[PDB]
Amino acid sequence: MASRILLNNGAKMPILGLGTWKSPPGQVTEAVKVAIDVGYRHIDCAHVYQNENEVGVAIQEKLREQVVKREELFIVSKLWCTYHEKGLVKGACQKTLSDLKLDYLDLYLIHWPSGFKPGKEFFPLDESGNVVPSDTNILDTWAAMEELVDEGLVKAIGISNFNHLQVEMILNKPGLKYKPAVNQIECHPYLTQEKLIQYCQSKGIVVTAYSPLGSPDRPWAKPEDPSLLEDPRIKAIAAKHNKTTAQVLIRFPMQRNLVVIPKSVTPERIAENFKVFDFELSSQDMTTLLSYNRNWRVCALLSCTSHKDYPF
Ligand SMILES: NC(=O)c1ccc[n+]([C@@H]2O[C@H](COP(=O)([O-])OP(=O)(O)OC[C@H]3O[C@@H](n4cnc5c(N)ncnc54)[C@H](OP(=O)(O)O)[C@@H]3O)[C@@H](O)[C@H]2O)c1
Ligand SMILES: O=C(O)COc1cc(Cl)ccc1C(=O)NCc1ccc(Br)cc1F
Ligand SMILES: [Br-]
Repeated sequence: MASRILLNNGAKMPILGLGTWKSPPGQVTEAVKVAIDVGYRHIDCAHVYQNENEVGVAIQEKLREQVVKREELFIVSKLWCTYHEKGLVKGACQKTLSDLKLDYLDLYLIHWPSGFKPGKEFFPLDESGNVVPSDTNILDTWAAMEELVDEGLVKAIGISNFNHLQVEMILNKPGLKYKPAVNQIECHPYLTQEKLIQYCQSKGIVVTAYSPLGSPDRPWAKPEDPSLLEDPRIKAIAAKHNKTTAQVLIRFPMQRNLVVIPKSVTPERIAENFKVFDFELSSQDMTTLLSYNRNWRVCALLSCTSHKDYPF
């Protein structure tokens, strides 16, 4: 399989990247070093993950060692919800750059459509537990993102967790200067996203699938929840191909023309997860995996559901 996908900014993006949410700060430097050593060239980051400094140590060491050139890496981060304000976006991007110890990002995303009240807290709450919004809107935040391209801080801009109507709002923005390059959304066999993916792809927006393994380490996991990695139907497809279930789960979005960003801090799994370019799922396998959709979401959050721009 070709390793990169062409974006609508003219740059190429590796279809496989390393996720870093929940990667402990004392483990993520080694995780990223191992990832780069075994072939990863795309790292998915975010300020809210609280580990960008440690990710950056790894990137910098591998650049210093000349394992890779900067041009060969594709580093992604995301603007957190408490920084949607005009006067805060550049500094948020710059903090991420300094933590990652980069002078540009390959891709910078609006992490969620919703803006929250600025301050120290990532989820500012009222006394009844509702998130405190910002009266910022997605269009003005987008204009701020466009500024970052024009200042040389980022090569591409995009969105994350935007629903169909919100993507459309951006595409219809008066005076739109740069289209979003990417919409990064949850996607796996239990949340197959056919409608949003077709919409975005039809508009030339590349979709990145997050939580492709079903985020078994998500902090809110409950006993009852479905488990992709343990689903005997998916294990059977893996066995047929002499691959792991995780490998099937990673190859699946690749064959849908998606980018995919599985997270691991386990060196053996980091390497396993990369060994997905030498086998093919059949069309029948693909349709079978699609058939498992149950509209089940890892990522949703009750405290934010009354925000005007909550996407789900
Ligand atoms: N834009 C957004 O709003 C958003 C939201 C969610 C996620 N993301 C991004 O997407 C990335 C991936 O999603 P995720 O972290 O939610 O979950 P995920 O990648 O679906 O699953 C990660 C979990 O799977 C385990 N795992 C990894 N490889 C495995 C393998 N080969 N066999 C068995 N278990 C394996 C990991 O364990 P170990 O680490 O212990 O090996 C970890 O517990 C995130 O890290 C983040 O970068 C973005
Ligand atoms: O958002 C992510 O990337 C992964 O999930 C989280 C990560 C961290 Cl470090 C903290 C919290 C989350 C988390 O709770 N994410 C879910 C979330 C967030 C905001 C909104 Br508007 C809706 C929503 F569903
Ligand atoms: Br939101």
